[PDB]
Amino acid sequence: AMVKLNPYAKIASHKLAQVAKAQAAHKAQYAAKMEKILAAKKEALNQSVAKRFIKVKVENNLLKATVKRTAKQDAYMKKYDGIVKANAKKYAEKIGF
Amino acid sequence: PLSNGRNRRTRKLFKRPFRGHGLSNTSTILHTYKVGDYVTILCNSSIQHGLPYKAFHGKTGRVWNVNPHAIGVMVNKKVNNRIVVKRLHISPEHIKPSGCQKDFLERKAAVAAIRKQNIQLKKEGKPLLPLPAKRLPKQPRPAELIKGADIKFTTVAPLKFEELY
Amino acid sequence: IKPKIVKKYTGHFKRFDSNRFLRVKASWRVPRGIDNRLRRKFKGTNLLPKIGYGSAKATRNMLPCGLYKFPVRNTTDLEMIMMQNRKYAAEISHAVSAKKRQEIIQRAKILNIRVLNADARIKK
Amino acid sequence: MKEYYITARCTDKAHNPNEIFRSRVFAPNYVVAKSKFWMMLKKQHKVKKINAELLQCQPIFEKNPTVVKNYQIFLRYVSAGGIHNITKQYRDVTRVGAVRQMYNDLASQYRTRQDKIQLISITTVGDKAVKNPVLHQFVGHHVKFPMVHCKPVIASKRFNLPIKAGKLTTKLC
Amino acid sequence: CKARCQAFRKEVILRTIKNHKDIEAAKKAVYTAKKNAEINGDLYAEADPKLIVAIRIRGINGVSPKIKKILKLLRLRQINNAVFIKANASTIKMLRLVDPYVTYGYPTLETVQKLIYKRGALKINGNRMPITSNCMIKKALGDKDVVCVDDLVHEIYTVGKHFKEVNNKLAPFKLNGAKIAEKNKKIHFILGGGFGNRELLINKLLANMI
Amino acid sequence: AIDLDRHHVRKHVSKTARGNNAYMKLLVRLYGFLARRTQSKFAKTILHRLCLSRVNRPIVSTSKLACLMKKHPEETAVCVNTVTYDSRYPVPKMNVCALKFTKTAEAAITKAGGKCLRFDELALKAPTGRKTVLIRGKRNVREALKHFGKVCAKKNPAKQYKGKQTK
RNA sequence: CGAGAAUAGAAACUCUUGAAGAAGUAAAUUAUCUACCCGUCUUGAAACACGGACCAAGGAGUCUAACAUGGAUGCGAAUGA
RNA sequence: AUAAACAUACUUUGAAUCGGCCAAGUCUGGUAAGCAGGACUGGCGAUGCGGGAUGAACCGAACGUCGAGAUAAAGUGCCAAA
RNA sequence: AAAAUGAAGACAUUUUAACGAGUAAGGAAACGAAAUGGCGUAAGGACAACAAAAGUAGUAAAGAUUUAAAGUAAUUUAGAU
Repeated sequence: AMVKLNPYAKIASHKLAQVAKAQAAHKAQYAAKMEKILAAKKEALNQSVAKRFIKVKVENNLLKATVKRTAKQDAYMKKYDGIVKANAKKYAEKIGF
Repeated sequence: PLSNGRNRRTRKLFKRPFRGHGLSNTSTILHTYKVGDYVTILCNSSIQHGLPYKAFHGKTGRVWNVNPHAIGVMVNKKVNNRIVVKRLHISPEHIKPSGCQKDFLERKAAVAAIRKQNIQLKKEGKPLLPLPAKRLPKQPRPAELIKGADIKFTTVAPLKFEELY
Repeated sequence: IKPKIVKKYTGHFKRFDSNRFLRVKASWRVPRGIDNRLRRKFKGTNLLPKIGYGSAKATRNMLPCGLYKFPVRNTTDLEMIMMQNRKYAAEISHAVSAKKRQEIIQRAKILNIRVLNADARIKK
Repeated sequence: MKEYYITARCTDKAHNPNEIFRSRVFAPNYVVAKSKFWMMLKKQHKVKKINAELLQCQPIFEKNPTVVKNYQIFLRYVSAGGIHNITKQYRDVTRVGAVRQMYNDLASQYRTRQDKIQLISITTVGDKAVKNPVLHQFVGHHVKFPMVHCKPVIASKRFNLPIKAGKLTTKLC
Repeated sequence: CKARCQAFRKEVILRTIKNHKDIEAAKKAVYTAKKNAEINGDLYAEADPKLIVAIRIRGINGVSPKIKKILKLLRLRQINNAVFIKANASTIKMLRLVDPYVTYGYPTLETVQKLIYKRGALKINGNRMPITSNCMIKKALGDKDVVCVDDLVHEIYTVGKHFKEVNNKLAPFKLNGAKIAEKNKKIHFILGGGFGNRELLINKLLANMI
Repeated sequence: AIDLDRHHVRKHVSKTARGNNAYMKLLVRLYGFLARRTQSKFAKTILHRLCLSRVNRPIVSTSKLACLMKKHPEETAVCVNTVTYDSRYPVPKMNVCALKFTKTAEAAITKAGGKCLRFDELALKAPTGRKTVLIRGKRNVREALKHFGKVCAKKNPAKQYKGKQTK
């Protein structure tokens, strides 16, 4: 009955499916990543409580990179972080009256 | 329990306006009424002769006949479950021109000016102007942007109670 | 074939106070009193005949066997339903003698018509 | 209870349209929050809905809802006698959390329904600035007490049998 | 012969494509304006809603004659009946007068679609015929350039030029029951009650009533 | 319930031939069929006027037919009522279709060279109605209408049913 | 990947009970819920308001005459006789 | 602006009725009254159903015969569904 | 209520839609798409086995007592005595 009333249902259902299928895969291909960054910060923890933990000076860079990006994108990460810091300061000042 | 006098309960209805006693303006007897005009009946207690009944006070009627000294007025009167037509003959002292059509006659003139320009434009071949838009109730105002360079903020909060004594 | 005959109320609409007084019979009469417990439709006593109780138009006046009753007084009156033996059923009148009943009962067997009084006034 | 940040402007002859009113309203939803804002504008600035425009009604969320803070609330309520100004102190982790405590407490101790209380302002004070006779005993570092007469806890309604077996006992926890 | 069925189906798709373009394009402009106004540090004032849905909350017993007439003018003649109303100075005042007997608010697009698809109907020859095909919608509203159900939804949501003719053809929706209020329907929704202006929160109520 | 202004009551329009006249029943059958199929407003009009009561179908005399047919020489006057004869004035040549013709009216119309038709012939000849003129008689000429109202009224008094000592 | 369209494809079943009484219906009893005395005057009666012990038969808008409206009928400047 | 074709305008003939009663973000006489009398609206009378234990008027809501669900007033220790 | 069909079927046609509380009171008969639909008492004029012996009845009428069936109901129908 929906097709009889709205023939556009077939166009926005197949195309809706392809949105769903890929969007589900993005969850998977963000969990594999967040498995590395979660299994690269374990071997920066059980390697830091273990020996060093006074001898509180522990190495600053026990966390290791897992996804590689070009130098230009590295500059954009610090550009983005500056913007979101400004946005947080922009909002906090506003609601603080 | 009131009485059935012709002018009962007129201590405040028939009183003259404050500092408005004495004679009336001469525009009252100089204004020209034509059949079809809209008038408002306003009893003038200073002229006891031909005083219209107090139930017609402030009623807006139409002029249906013009006699040498009196103006005929046609007003609606409510009866048990129906409306009847009342035809009076009132001297010009007890009536007043009505502005009930003040704005309607202004929008009549606006459409007449446009129509007059349209016939000239059609002769010239150029496109005609559109008629004025109809009046509408207050519409939902559209989205607007506010420039913050000249914007001042004042906080609003509940006020501490202060005694009036 | 036979449709499912559905009755919305299988009881009887008895008269008000018919159970208490023997002069008030059980035939229904709508109470017209000004303080009547029934016509005011109180709780408990709110059972009145209404048009909504009527049975389906398809199966109205249909006997449980699935056929419509048709009274016959003689063998000739059977010939009026011999074309509709799948719709009507014969019914010998209560005043038809036993001799005329045998002719009606025999003839209906010839014409294949169902008779509902086939066991009436049978001899000893 | 939710906190909202509301702004509006007045476009008419009396008020110039370059003055923006702000407020932080505590309300169960944004519809109630707007109503408290419009009445505040009308009773203090003669600004009415039919002659003003609303701009923002965004919510305000607690920045760190994991830090225990001593909140101080300045409010005014109406009793049988007259109108009074009160100042109460509560220990909670969210601004909307303490206001929920304030409304319940006021309706209990003073028998004052919500529609008689106006919250002027809510702030945060230090540890030693709490003067509540009961709450002053928990602001310290070394608070300690045994919870006695514990009723045994049920994991869920699944095991809530009406009749039990054997004797019953409380817990010293 | 029946080759017009193929042409009609294609035409409906073109109308549907065009309508979804207008709704999506207007959504982007509002989002872009809000985004840009934040970058500039400016203030953006949203536009007032143009469409309003109202539900009759109370029964037919104990209504003053003034309220009785207004509810008849809005076609809210039965409890749990919903209609679409234009927003202006006249209608908003009419809804304020009958506030205790109605709850109303601003519908979302998905709310409009579900009401029209599930509870939609038309008054054809004085008969309340439920919507079953585009042929009957074309027959009733073809003169008003509304030839499919998605034209009908778009016109209601955006309040087009022919809203009055389209809205008047739509029979008042008959809704189910749902939890009316927190305390009761004898107080305003602002007080936690049932009647009054719920604004966009009316969509939660309509979700349980459709 | 539902707040309806008023409940459903029978619409006060007659849709069949009043009485047990077998021929008038067939005429309504004929024109109810003609109006339904041809969808002509003429057959709809004739069918509606065939179903009025006798008092609402007043007579039309030959004088009225003559005056109304003056500038319609080759036409067929159609009046759904009895056609009486006006002996004061002559009858010209014309064709009339009517429910019933008075014995003298039929002779006068015929003797002048005209024709007296029935409604069945008219449908056979002019079903949708092409050379016809629709005519109905006067309703206010009834004497009963004189006594309706209040005879004490200042504007349009009634006419005082006569009785005991009426002066 | 894919809407339209053109071209080809596919659905006829199992078990149990019943003239040793199935489904339904009816009567009696039991059990849960439910139920104040009918008629009448009255703003209001189950009323501490009146009539009613029970049953059968009888029992109350009719007939003549004048007028009016109205629906069916005949004739129609006539109709009735 | 909104609503309105089983809309609108009625015409004719006629029934019953003009003992009323209640509520109140109302008023007058009275110390006061389940007192007497009024303005506006809604009800009871003419009205059953769910709730207030019970009740002419209170709250919800007005009724063809049934099945399934979401509800309203209002409630969830037992009588009593939660 | 509106469409469709319509000399005879039949269940007072077919379809769609809206509706259905009620004291006093009204809705006489007839009217094919019927201007509400029906039950019962008694008497008068007809009709009742169509092929020249034409409704039932001593092969058991009316009535009475009950058992069942049809109808929302007024009531009707049939069995047994």
